[PDB]
Amino acid sequence: MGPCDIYEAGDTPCVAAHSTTRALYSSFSGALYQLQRGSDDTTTTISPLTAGGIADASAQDTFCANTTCLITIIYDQSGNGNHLTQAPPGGFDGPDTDGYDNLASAIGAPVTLNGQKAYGVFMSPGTGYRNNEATGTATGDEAEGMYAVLDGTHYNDACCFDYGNAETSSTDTGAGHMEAIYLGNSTTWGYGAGDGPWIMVDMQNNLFSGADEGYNSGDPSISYRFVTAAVKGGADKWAIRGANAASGSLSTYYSGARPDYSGYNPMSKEGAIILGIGGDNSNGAQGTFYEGVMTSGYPSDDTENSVQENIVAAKYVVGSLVSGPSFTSGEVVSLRVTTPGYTTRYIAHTDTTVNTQVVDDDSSTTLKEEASWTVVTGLANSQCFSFESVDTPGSYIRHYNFELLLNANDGTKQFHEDATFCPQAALNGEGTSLRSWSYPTRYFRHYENVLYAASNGGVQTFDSKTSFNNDVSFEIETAFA
Ligand SMILES: *[C@@H]1O[C@H](CO)[C@@H](O[C@@H]2O[C@H](CO)[C@@H](O)[C@H](O)[C@H]2NC(C)=O)[C@H](O)[C@H]1NC(C)=O
Ligand SMILES: O=[N+]([O-])c1ccc(O[C@@H]2O[C@@H](CO)[C@H](O)[C@H]2O)cc1
Ligand SMILES: O=[N+]([O-])c1ccc(O[C@@H]2O[C@@H](CO)[C@H](O)[C@H]2O)cc1
Ligand SMILES: O=[N+]([O-])c1ccc(O[C@@H]2O[C@@H](CO)[C@H](O)[C@H]2O)cc1
Ligand SMILES: *[C@@H]1O[C@H](CO)[C@@H](O)[C@H](O)[C@H]1NC(C)=O
Repeated sequence: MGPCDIYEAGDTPCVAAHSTTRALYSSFSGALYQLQRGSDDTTTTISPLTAGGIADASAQDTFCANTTCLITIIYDQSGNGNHLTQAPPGGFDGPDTDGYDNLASAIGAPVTLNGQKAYGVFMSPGTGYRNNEATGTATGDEAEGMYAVLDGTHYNDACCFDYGNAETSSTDTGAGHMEAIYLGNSTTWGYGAGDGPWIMVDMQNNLFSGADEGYNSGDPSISYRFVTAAVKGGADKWAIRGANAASGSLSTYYSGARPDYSGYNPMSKEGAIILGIGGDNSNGAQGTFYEGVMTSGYPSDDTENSVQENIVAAKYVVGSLVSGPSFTSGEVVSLRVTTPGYTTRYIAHTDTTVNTQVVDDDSSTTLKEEASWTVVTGLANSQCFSFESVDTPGSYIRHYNFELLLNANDGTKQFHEDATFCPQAALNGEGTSLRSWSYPTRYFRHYENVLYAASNGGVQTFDSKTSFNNDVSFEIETAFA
């Protein structure tokens, strides 16, 4: 029995079932998600390897070889047609074409499920998915449940990393017009104990950590790499439950009446589905989604408990973010350009500007140090790396407005995330490509001999698809200094 079989047995069946990692019904053998690759802009689907099984990650790796991939569609396994696609503009514009939100990388969230590789949905600020034409989802004050398995360590405080029920117009239509899982450390509305992040419920114009606006002591900080968030709502009742998705049981952090503020009882749900964004298209949040569902009816605690036991049995474990030659902490390197016409250039810097320059044995010692990089444990991810200046110790290559700058580590989460890069076997086969940990659609990329965190196509000039594979491939050489 998969999660949706368990919900059905509790007479609260799934009406939307979304996962890039696995089938959520024991008999589902259809497509889990759609990929689009940058090389030819064509698509393919990824299905489970067996009915009721795990995503064919090998088929993704094959399709995405020597290029970049985006997850274009997360299919609804339930048969209701509630597929998640690129989220449209609403109250807020996204940063993509026509104010759409960005699609996620296919490769930002590698995992294993019982030892088998799969890929989650790693969502950087400005990423979002939606279905405003959803069928079967609860509306008005009708009962529903939902859950998601999320990365409890990938979050921020911006509005809003949500999964669940939202407005069909992509605008704020008032209190009670949403009911979605939220994960992050926003303290604009609700928050819990400790420093966050918190699972809360987005009910529109409020993230609730419980019955009260603001602080609720019973909502703990999440301390799990894989978190099961289970949320449910019915007629003047709702709940927040949380578990380590890798071990043990759901605990209940809120259960009872709707918050006693105008507009939350009865609810006015609209039945649209969102992922990674707020109901009005607020698109500042980040997070990672692995699997989740929405149901018809208010699930029992027992049904949710059987779902959690199923999740634990799936055995989520962190996967490898790194491929290709890679690095050791304390190694000093120079990174040589491989693009035809520029192959004598190395990644260097002039003060804060990271650039490419011709560097050779006759260059000034000043330039040799500027073309030399101390590789250290990733500031935001210990599998990945950060690139420390030899001439300016304590300063690292970071992205800022998607340009690579050499800036001093200020100890902030923002800097750490901006300064962390995951080596990948070079897209042209010549050395390494350095993928942004925080924006895995983007890579170290030279454009007019300046370094950017560029995507393979996009809204910035330096996201040009011309020479992309070459422009993101660098040979790892002995440091000049
Ligand atoms: C969410 O958690 C982050 C990470 O701890 C908090 O980050 C701090 O932001 C302040 C300014 O608001 C900086 O001066 C600190 O250096 C930050 N700390 C780190 C470690 O980056 C953030 O404040 C939290 N957000 C809210 C709303 O509480
Ligand atoms: O007035 N504002 O500054 C403002 C901006 C965004 C905003 O977002 C709404 O409130 C969030 C919390 O419920 C929901 O996800 C979103 O639709 C709610 C209020
Ligand atoms: O132009 N701005 O007002 C502006 C706002 C935010 C901003 O964020 C920076 O740009 C992001 C992308 O490189 C990094 O994650 C962050 O440090 C960079 C620039
Ligand atoms: O308008 N231009 O002057 C101009 C010239 C070259 C050019 O190519 C880019 O710059 C080259 C070197 O960084 C990269 O290989 C390529 O993406 C991009 C723009
Ligand atoms: C594709 O990338 C792999 C890994 O770097 C490499 O071995 C292979 O040579 C590349 N092929 C092409 C056509 O670039």
